[PDB]
Amino acid sequence: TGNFDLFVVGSGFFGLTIAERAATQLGKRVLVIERRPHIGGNAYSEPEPETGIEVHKYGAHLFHTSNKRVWDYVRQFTDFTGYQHRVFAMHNGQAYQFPMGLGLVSQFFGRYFSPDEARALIAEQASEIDTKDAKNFEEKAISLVGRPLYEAFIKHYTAKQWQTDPKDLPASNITRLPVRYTFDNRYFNDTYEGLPVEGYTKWLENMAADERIEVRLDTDWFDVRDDLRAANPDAPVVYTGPLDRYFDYAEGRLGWRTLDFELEVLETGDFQGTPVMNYNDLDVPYTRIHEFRHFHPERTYPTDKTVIMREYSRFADNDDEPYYPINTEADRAVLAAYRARAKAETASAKVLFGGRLGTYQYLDMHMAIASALSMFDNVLAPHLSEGASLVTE
Amino acid sequence: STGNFDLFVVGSGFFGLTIAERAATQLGKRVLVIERRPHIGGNAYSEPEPETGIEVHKYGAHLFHTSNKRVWDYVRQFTDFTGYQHRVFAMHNGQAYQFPMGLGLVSQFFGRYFSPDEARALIAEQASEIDTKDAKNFEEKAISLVGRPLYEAFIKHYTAKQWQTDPKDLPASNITRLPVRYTFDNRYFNDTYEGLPVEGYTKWLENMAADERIEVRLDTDWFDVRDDLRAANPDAPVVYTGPLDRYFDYAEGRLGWRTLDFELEVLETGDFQGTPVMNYNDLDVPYTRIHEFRHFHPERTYPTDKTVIMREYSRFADNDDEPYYPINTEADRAVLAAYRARAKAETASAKVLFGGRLGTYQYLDMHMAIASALSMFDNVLAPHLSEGASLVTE
Ligand SMILES: Cc1cc2nc3c(=O)[nH]c(=O)nc-3n(C[C@H](O)[C@H](O)[C@H](O)COP(=O)(O)OP(=O)(O)OC[C@H]3O[C@@H](n4cnc5c(N)ncnc54)[C@H](O)[C@@H]3O)c2cc1C
Ligand SMILES: Cc1cc2nc3c(=O)[nH]c(=O)nc-3n(C[C@H](O)[C@H](O)[C@H](O)COP(=O)(O)OP(=O)(O)OC[C@H]3O[C@@H](n4cnc5c(N)ncnc54)[C@H](O)[C@@H]3O)c2cc1C
Ligand SMILES: O=c1ccn([C@@H]2O[C@H](COP(=O)(O)OP(=O)(O)O)[C@@H](O)[C@H]2O)c(=O)[nH]1
Ligand SMILES: O=c1ccn([C@@H]2O[C@H](COP(=O)(O)OP(=O)(O)O)[C@@H](O)[C@H]2O)c(=O)[nH]1
Repeated sequence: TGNFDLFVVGSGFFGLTIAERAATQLGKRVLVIERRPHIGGNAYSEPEPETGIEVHKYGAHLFHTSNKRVWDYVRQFTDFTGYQHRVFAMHNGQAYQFPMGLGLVSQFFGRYFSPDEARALIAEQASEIDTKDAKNFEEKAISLVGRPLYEAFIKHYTAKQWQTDPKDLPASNITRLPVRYTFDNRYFNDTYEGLPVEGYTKWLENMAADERIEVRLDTDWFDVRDDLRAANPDAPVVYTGPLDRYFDYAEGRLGWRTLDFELEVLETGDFQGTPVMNYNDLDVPYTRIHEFRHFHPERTYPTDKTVIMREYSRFADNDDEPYYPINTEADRAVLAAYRARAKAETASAKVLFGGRLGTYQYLDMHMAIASALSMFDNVLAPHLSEGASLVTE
Repeated sequence: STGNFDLFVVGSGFFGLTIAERAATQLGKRVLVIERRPHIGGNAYSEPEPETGIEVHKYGAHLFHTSNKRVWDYVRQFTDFTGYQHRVFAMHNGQAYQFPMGLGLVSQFFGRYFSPDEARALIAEQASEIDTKDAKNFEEKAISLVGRPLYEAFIKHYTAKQWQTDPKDLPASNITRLPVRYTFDNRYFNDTYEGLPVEGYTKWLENMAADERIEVRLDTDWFDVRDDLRAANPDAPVVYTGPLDRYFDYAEGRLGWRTLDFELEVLETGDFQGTPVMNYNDLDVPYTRIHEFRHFHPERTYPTDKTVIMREYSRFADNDDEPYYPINTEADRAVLAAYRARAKAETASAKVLFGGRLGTYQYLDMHMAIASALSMFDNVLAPHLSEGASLVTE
């Protein structure tokens, strides 16, 4: 079919940022090809039929950023609530303040530690390694929170989530979490955050709203690309699906994690009194439980029912959609081969690669969007509007 | 010009300055604000601690919050607000507790996680020890509401320190100030809008007094200057926000108030307690709370190696003390009744209105004081100033 100026594979925040930018800022005709039956990638939301409560289909999505560029951009498509994310950690039958801060320290060690007292305590317990010298997840984690807290709140959660030796996981995984010596327990440390007032799916649909954008759901790129590109040969492609799958796993399989969920409607108005409860112990199969009513107190939610979602992690087999890049040293070697294939495909077939799946990177929503805005301004727009090379100067 | 005052306002706290600003800017009236202290703002006055430069509140820590959008929109004319949300922690038997009482405190104190339903059931059954109807005092009523363990831990001795009044003889609404939750929400206030003034309270207050039609007299006692000022401006009403009993020479007796003492101290550490306010719920320390002011403004560049803290002590307001909180004994409410009659008669004969915390013997938060002043303005003072309407009501 035609006519299109640009193809985008995948309708997550990366793909839709590209589509919206090309359509509105250049007046380009965009075709977005989505294999799932819905838009939005893993950020897709939908109502639970019984309660009418909006659920994040793939587990809680919390938006946060310190990038004002991004904040201004996304506010063109949605309003945000004043929500600030806080997570509690269940360990040995007790709910703990989390992440690292004077709350967690005083609870776990059984009495109040002042900022200076806590700094001294953790410094002793972390002394087996300095943070600068840390070379993997386990080392970095211990260097920041100390061995006792590492063993209680990090080690077993990480084992459930990754089922991978912590000495072979990336150090940057732990630096996602704030590390504090105050009573501050905000899960993020960014300037801006909140939840979309009308929900994620509305926000995503608003990004795809321009008349120059066409979205085709339930369509696999690899089934339709040859005839699509033949009819529109000038159009480049932005691919946001799994990187290894694009090349038919020719350089080996990257390790990914996937998730399963159990959604349950309960006959109580409030199951756990907080949106997300982490379960840090090996004795329960799920990593955390989401209770979505707490994300939108402003809505007309029932007061005698609630929807919760248990989250279970496992390896992405060949049958599964991947959710998390694992990035072991072995993975990173396979990734290097795929990055080489990707750059070749960009030069030859005018296919760009982006997003969590397209680049095998642990990307939050705001980082995917920043990345797409950059790709559009610096690489794609000059190609589309002056015929500049996708192999940039 | 100067003088030819249309309105006298006694006191330059948030109530008085709201009145003065509204009369000036909305009605074009000339206002004289008479203030006995050497600065405006009443107890909300802020200033920098000299050694650290950190902005402190010498008359007590002040946290702004409101659920009234009209009040919010009004105060934002004079200041911007940070995104600060107040949280308080409670020190008991050497441990820091999440506070106010919610799933955090419940889980910490009772030693395991309680779900919303489990916590509701727990509190209900412990509270069942005493029937609220049969409660003979503060202690029994507190127990009948939250149960004996929570009462004996976080309310009993803290209440004893701050009021030194029989808990059975204190207003029930006092505890209503704290939100009560079966969630993990520990945001101290329940109000829609809050934050700290970006340039501090004193700048906010100065902006309220900025209109050229407002003249302010500092270091001036209304009772020293009123006769000749009113003789020169006989038509001008008076909005009095000083002490109600002092106004009438304590003729009906003296109203009971609590006062606070403060000890400001600069410490050679960048962070003393990692949070703005720590309550001390136990009898083994004499102060009720410690404030650490750097945490009121994280957005500012404060010293990395010093901090200013302020210990708070509560006692009876003796004759030379500043009154902070009304005690409201039955003898007090009776004394108040007599003064309320005096006040109404004075409104009728002398065109004096009584307002604010001191003027009405009523504790008032800032947002309450501002709302009260806006209401007085709309219903009583502005129609009087604009149309000659009567100041007499109810
Ligand atoms: C469990 C989970 C929790 C998360 N929580 C947060 C959070 O709290 N805060 C935050 O900021 N971010 C969070 N994220 C990240 C977020 O979901 C996205 O990864 C982020 O928005 C990046 O989007 P993306 O477009 O790069 O990838 P995706 O959202 O995965 O979109 C890629 C799209 O490509 C589609 N696709 C794949 N192959 C094909 C094909 N052959 N043909 C057509 N379409 C194809 C896919 O169906 C998918 O829709 C979470 C992610 C996951 C998995
Ligand atoms: C320790 C303390 C802590 C507080 N903490 C908070 C808080 O966290 N959040 C919040 O919202 N509110 C708080 N408040 C309330 C806050 O101070 C309000 O702004 C205040 O109640 C406003 O009411 P007001 O203007 O009538 O009182 P005031 O602020 O007391 O002003 C009355 C003024 O009248 C002056 N005056 C009295 N007699 C005379 C006289 N004869 N002649 C001339 N002038 C006179 C006084 O000097 C004073 O300046 C606190 C109050 C106190 C005392
Ligand atoms: O209670 C927790 C939370 C996080 N993590 C570790 O920190 C990483 C990042 O945590 P995040 O909360 O960012 O994970 P996501 O929500 O992206 O799955 C996890 O993969 C774990 O390895 C942990 O060990 N315990
Ligand atoms: O840890 C606390 C905090 C408050 N209160 C009671 O609740 C009242 C209201 O507390 P607030 O924090 O509102 O007091 P303020 O800041 O006005 O002095 C206090 O007077 C006490 O009687 C208590 O018993 N324990």
